[PDB]
Amino acid sequence: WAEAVKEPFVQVNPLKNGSYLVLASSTDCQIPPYVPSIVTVNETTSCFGLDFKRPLVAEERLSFEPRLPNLQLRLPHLVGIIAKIKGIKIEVTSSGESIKEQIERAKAELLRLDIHEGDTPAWIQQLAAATKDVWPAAASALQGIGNFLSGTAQGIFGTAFSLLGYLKPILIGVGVILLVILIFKIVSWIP
Amino acid sequence: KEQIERAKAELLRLDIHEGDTPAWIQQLAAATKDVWPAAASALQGIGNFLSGTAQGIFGTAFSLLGYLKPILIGVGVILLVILIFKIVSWIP
Amino acid sequence: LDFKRPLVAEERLSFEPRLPNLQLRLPHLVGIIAKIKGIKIEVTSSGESI
Amino acid sequence: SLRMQHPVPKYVEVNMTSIPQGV
Amino acid sequence: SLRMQHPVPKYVEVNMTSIPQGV
Amino acid sequence: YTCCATSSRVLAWIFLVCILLIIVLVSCFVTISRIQWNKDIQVLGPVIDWNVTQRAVY
Ligand SMILES: *[C@@H]1O[C@H](CO)[C@@H](O[C@@H]2O[C@H](CO)[C@@H](O[C@@H]3O[C@H](CO[C@H]4O[C@H](CO[C@H]5O[C@H](CO)[C@@H](O)[C@H](O)[C@@H]5O)[C@@H](O)[C@H](O[C@H]5O[C@H](CO)[C@@H](O)[C@H](O)[C@@H]5O[C@H]5O[C@H](CO)[C@@H](O)[C@H](O)[C@@H]5O)[C@@H]4O)[C@@H](O)[C@H](O[C@H]4O[C@H](CO)[C@@H](O)[C@H](O)[C@@H]4O)[C@@H]3O)[C@H](O)[C@H]2NC(C)=O)[C@H](O)[C@H]1NC(C)=O
Ligand SMILES: *[C@@H]1O[C@H](CO)[C@@H](O[C@@H]2O[C@H](CO)[C@@H](O[C@@H]3O[C@H](CO[C@H]4O[C@H](CO[C@H]5O[C@H](CO)[C@@H](O)[C@H](O)[C@@H]5O)[C@@H](O)[C@H](O[C@H]5O[C@H](CO)[C@@H](O)[C@H](O)[C@@H]5O[C@H]5O[C@H](CO)[C@@H](O)[C@H](O)[C@@H]5O)[C@@H]4O)[C@@H](O)[C@H](O[C@H]4O[C@H](CO)[C@@H](O)[C@H](O)[C@@H]4O)[C@@H]3O)[C@H](O)[C@H]2NC(C)=O)[C@H](O)[C@H]1NC(C)=O
Ligand SMILES: *[C@@H]1O[C@H](CO)[C@@H](O[C@@H]2O[C@H](CO)[C@@H](O[C@@H]3O[C@H](CO[C@H]4O[C@H](CO[C@H]5O[C@H](CO)[C@@H](O)[C@H](O)[C@@H]5O)[C@@H](O)[C@H](O[C@H]5O[C@H](CO)[C@@H](O)[C@H](O)[C@@H]5O[C@H]5O[C@H](CO)[C@@H](O)[C@H](O)[C@@H]5O)[C@@H]4O)[C@@H](O)[C@H](O[C@H]4O[C@H](CO)[C@@H](O)[C@H](O)[C@@H]4O)[C@@H]3O)[C@H](O)[C@H]2NC(C)=O)[C@H](O)[C@H]1NC(C)=O
Ligand SMILES: *[C@@H]1O[C@H](CO)[C@@H](O[C@@H]2O[C@H](CO)[C@@H](O[C@@H]3O[C@H](CO[C@H]4O[C@H](CO)[C@@H](O)[C@H](O[C@H]5O[C@H](CO)[C@@H](O)[C@H](O)[C@@H]5O)[C@@H]4O)[C@@H](O)[C@H](O[C@H]4O[C@H](CO)[C@@H](O)[C@H](O)[C@@H]4O)[C@@H]3O)[C@H](O)[C@H]2NC(C)=O)[C@H](O)[C@H]1NC(C)=O
Ligand SMILES: *[C@@H]1O[C@H](CO)[C@@H](O[C@@H]2O[C@H](CO)[C@@H](O[C@@H]3O[C@H](CO[C@H]4O[C@H](CO)[C@@H](O)[C@H](O[C@H]5O[C@H](CO)[C@@H](O)[C@H](O)[C@@H]5O)[C@@H]4O)[C@@H](O)[C@H](O[C@H]4O[C@H](CO)[C@@H](O)[C@H](O)[C@@H]4O)[C@@H]3O)[C@H](O)[C@H]2NC(C)=O)[C@H](O)[C@H]1NC(C)=O
Ligand SMILES: *[C@@H]1O[C@H](CO)[C@@H](O[C@@H]2O[C@H](CO)[C@@H](O[C@@H]3O[C@H](CO[C@H]4O[C@H](CO)[C@@H](O)[C@H](O)[C@@H]4O)[C@@H](O)[C@H](O)[C@@H]3O)[C@H](O)[C@H]2NC(C)=O)[C@H](O)[C@H]1NC(C)=O
Ligand SMILES: CCCCCCCCCCCCCCCCCCCC(=O)O[C@H](COC(=O)CCCCCCCCCCCCCC)COP(=O)(O)OCCN
Ligand SMILES: CCCCCCCCCCCCCCCCCCCC(=O)O[C@H](COC(=O)CCCCCCCCCCCCCC)COP(=O)(O)OCCN
Ligand SMILES: *[C@@H]1O[C@H](CO)[C@@H](O[C@@H]2O[C@H](CO)[C@@H](O)[C@H](O)[C@H]2NC(C)=O)[C@H](O)[C@H]1NC(C)=O
Ligand SMILES: *[C@@H]1O[C@H](CO)[C@@H](O[C@@H]2O[C@H](CO)[C@@H](O)[C@H](O)[C@H]2NC(C)=O)[C@H](O)[C@H]1NC(C)=O
Repeated sequence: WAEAVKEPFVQVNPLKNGSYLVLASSTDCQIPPYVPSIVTVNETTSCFGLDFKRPLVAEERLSFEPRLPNLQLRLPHLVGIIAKIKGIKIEVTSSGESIKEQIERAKAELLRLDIHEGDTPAWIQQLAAATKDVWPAAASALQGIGNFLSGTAQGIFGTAFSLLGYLKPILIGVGVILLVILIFKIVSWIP
Repeated sequence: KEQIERAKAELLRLDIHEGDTPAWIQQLAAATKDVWPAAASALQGIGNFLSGTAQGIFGTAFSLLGYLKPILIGVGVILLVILIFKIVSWIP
Repeated sequence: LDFKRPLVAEERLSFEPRLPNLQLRLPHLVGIIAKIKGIKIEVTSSGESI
Repeated sequence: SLRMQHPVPKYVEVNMTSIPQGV
Repeated sequence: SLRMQHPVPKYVEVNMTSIPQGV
Repeated sequence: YTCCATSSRVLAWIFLVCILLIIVLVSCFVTISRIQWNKDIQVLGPVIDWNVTQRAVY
């Protein structure tokens, strides 16, 4: 299962034996982001705006803690866009799924998020964020052509293109009327 | 009437696309099978032709010619504008 | 259904909470957004910009 | 007169371990 | 396993005065 | 007069070429942006394995 969340994300659970369980979108006290971890400190300090205390020395007894098997997991490239356009917690793969089945799963859905006359700049900015890891040269270009339609002047070019997009059916109609005149006017020159 | 007018707009907008025509055509068949079995068997055939025959080269070819549509029109328009002038510049 | 007149009560010291008031601006087409999801969906925050 | 505050080094040890499968 | 060393702030006060003419 | 007649002709040609280029620039942008989106969808995605040691930053 995948689910979209708000940035910045911070979760710190104090454990009973005196360690702390941390999952956080940003670094603090040398703890890496995005991967969770069990954290212990030798001297009281403030991390993620709260106090992580040094635990009381304990006596060792025979353990019964479980040790689960490790597991690599491959996710779809655009998992973030799939989770965002559902607005609920959604199933994205299985532990033991093939590359082919995994891909043919949100492909039709994703293809039909096509370019529109009404949010071309907002679309072009998604395409860049999607392309950045694949082709960084193209991303930087797309991002540029994004900010040109949005920012340059008062966004007048964005406006102009948006409007010329919505007019398409009228233009064809006129274009057709011109041909029907031109053909007649031409045929009415030949002897 | 009420039951039908409930997912109709939603369902209509699952339209054909340049990027999964074979995968779409296979859905249409499964949808048509109980209604018109003769048509289903046909659609299923034209499905496997774009996917299987050769290395799917025809699927590829059609997918590509689909995405090129805007370029082709643009060129087509430039040809007319030449042809008209070249024709008008023959008449005495 | 029947809305009955209540029995007279004796007044005692209250501990009822009094929450702050709050204006809330919704999107113009909130009804169409809620309809095409077919589930309970998040539409804004208390303190969001236009 | 000129009062100043010079920084002087220090450190706190921080151990971290993994949680297979996130369980 | 991953052992790390986090820096933690501190300071030492340092007063300074002048020597007119360098005498 | 001849200059004004010539100017009108030259203006119309540059005005025609101006449009026929804009038609070609927009048409090429729509083709390339839509293909790249298709390729973005089918790329291999990230891998996660819950290893902390791997993500250490010094
Ligand atoms: C509060 O509570 C929490 C718990 O909730 C405390 O956190 C826990 O603290 C424990 C310490 O008491 C930690 O245990 C220690 O884990 C160390 C790391 O283990 C992993 O790496 C091992 C080595 O891997 C490398 O080297 C080998 C070759 O040697 C290579 O093959 C590898 O590729 C690596 O290069 C590895 O052996 C371990 O593998 C075992 O666990 C994983 C799952 O985690 C399994 O997939 C494996 O199959 C394997 O488990 C099986 O096999 C082993 C034997 O091989 C059995 O023991 C198991 O029962 C099972 O059958 C890991 O990948 C260990 O190095 C460390 O070892 C010490 O102890 C042993 C004796 O037990 C000695 O021989 C060693 O010399 C060493 O002293 C120890 O086990 C817990 O990980 C940690 N738990 C969590 C969830 O984080 C926390 O401390 C508490 N806080 C306070 C304040 O009290
Ligand atoms: C069954 O149970 C239910 C409860 O579950 C019963 O319903 C409850 O019945 C109560 C009566 O016992 C009602 O209380 C009454 O509310 C009246 C209206 O209060 C609002 O308006 C006030 C006036 O607003 C105008 O005028 C002022 C200037 O005077 C202007 O500033 C305004 O702009 C308006 O023009 C206003 O003072 C109130 O404001 C307070 O509450 C709101 C939230 O509701 C807060 O946002 C405010 O900050 C403020 O709360 C704080 O400040 C006040 C003091 O200013 C403190 O008292 C608070 O603790 C808090 O710190 C409202 O906007 C009141 O007019 C009415 O006042 C009577 O009592 C006071 C003494 O307490 C006298 O001085 C008055 O003269 C007057 O007699 C009273 O408080 C509950 O509203 C009602 N609850 C609900 C949820 O509906 C029900 O009756 C029961 N049924 C049966 C059968 O038993
Ligand atoms: C080890 O030993 C060494 C010595 O070997 C120790 O170092 C010595 O430590 C002393 C502290 O005990 C220091 O004395 C302190 O100096 C301070 C700075 O003095 C200068 O600035 C003064 C203010 O200047 C500004 O403001 C005025 C207006 O108020 C403006 O006019 C200016 O433009 C500035 O904006 C200023 O008054 C001083 O002027 C005096 O000295 C200079 C030469 O250095 C002369 O040119 C001046 O004429 C003038 O001297 C005459 O006039 C004054 C009165 O005005 C008389 O006192 C003199 O005897 C003489 O006639 C400097 O330019 C002071 O602020 C500080 O004042 C404290 O004490 C007085 C009382 O004495 C209080 O009233 C104050 O409120 C304040 O508490 C003090 O005098 C020594 O400088 C320093 N010596 C050296 C060489 O560095 C060291 O600490 C020891 N270490 C250990 C571990 O023990
Ligand atoms: C669960 O585990 C499975 C199995 O590991 C994971 O799926 C596999 O992912 C790996 C890594 O991404 C893929 O590796 C690539 O393999 C191709 C060659 O594939 C061909 O030959 C295989 C021979 O065994 C065969 O299995 C393949 O068959 C599948 O694909 C065909 C065609 O779509 C399909 O019809 C079949 O039904 C199968 O689905 C196929 O014939 C190879 O070209 C790749 O090379 C790249 O990487 C290497 C190493 O970095 C590099 O050296 C090269 O230069 C190149 O960059 C790569 O090795 C593998 O294809 C996947 N296998 C399957 C069956 O899908 C899966 O991801 C895991 N799931 C989860 C959820 O984690
Ligand atoms: C939470 O609270 C906020 C703050 O009140 C609500 O957002 C505001 O809503 C009001 C009412 O709908 C908006 O009022 C209008 O303001 C414009 C002028 O806006 C410009 O100047 C502002 C100066 O302070 C500035 O804040 C604005 O900046 C925002 O917008 C720009 C451009 O998009 C953006 O880049 C910025 O990042 C900001 O987001 C902006 O520069 C004014 O023209 C309007 O006038 C109309 O109404 C009046 C009164 O009826 C009338 O007299 C006029 O004739 C005209 O009809 C109007 O006053 C305000 O813009 C909103 N502010 C922001 C920051 O969005 C929000 O709705 C509340 N949320 C919820 C969930 O309830
Ligand atoms: C973070 O992980 C560290 C491991 O990298 C932890 O360090 C270990 O902590 C134990 C606490 O019991 C130390 O044990 C002490 O050892 C000294 C003497 O040291 C010698 O003997 C020990 C075995 O007893 C041996 O491991 C050493 O190599 C030495 O030969 C005793 O005086 C104490 O009483 C106690 O037994 C380990 O020595 C120490 N290991 C290492 C490699 O440093 C550290 O505690 C963890 N920190 C936090 C914040 O949890
Ligand atoms: C006041 C300012 C000055 C005026 C400037 C304008 C002057 C014009 C002169 C006259 C010529 C008119 C030309 C007509 C253009 C009409 C535009 C058509 C847009 C259109 O229909 O496209 C749709 C939406 O895309 C869009 O609408 C996106 C359009 C492209 C946006 C990007 C523009 C920047 C190009 C950068 C070029 C460099 C890149 C590298 C080559 C999608 O197409 P579809 O409808 O077929 O449906 C396909 C499936 N959805
Ligand atoms: C190397 C191999 C050899 C090369 C072969 C090709 C040679 C071609 C020679 C030059 C001629 C070029 C012809 C241009 C074709 C362009 C294709 C346009 C496709 C297109 O835009 O259609 C869109 C997607 O459908 C599609 O893209 C689906 C297209 C149709 C797929 C089915 C093909 C099999 C037909 C079977 C015939 C027998 C059936 C019974 C009659 C949808 O259309 P829209 O964009 O208007 O939007 C409508 C609302 N979404
Ligand atoms: C916690 O661990 C730190 C490791 O940074 C200890 O720091 C050492 O402290 C001694 C003084 O006893 C210094 O001589 C060393 O140079 C420090 N080691 C470093 C910076 O690597 C610290 O003593 C420990 N604190 C407690 C309370 O045990
Ligand atoms: C020397 O002066 C420094 C000034 O940097 C003192 O540092 C302060 O120490 C306290 C702890 O008592 C901290 O709470 C403060 O934040 C520090 N102040 C800073 C960094 O400005 C230091 O305590 C002094 N040392 C001695 C031995 O007196």
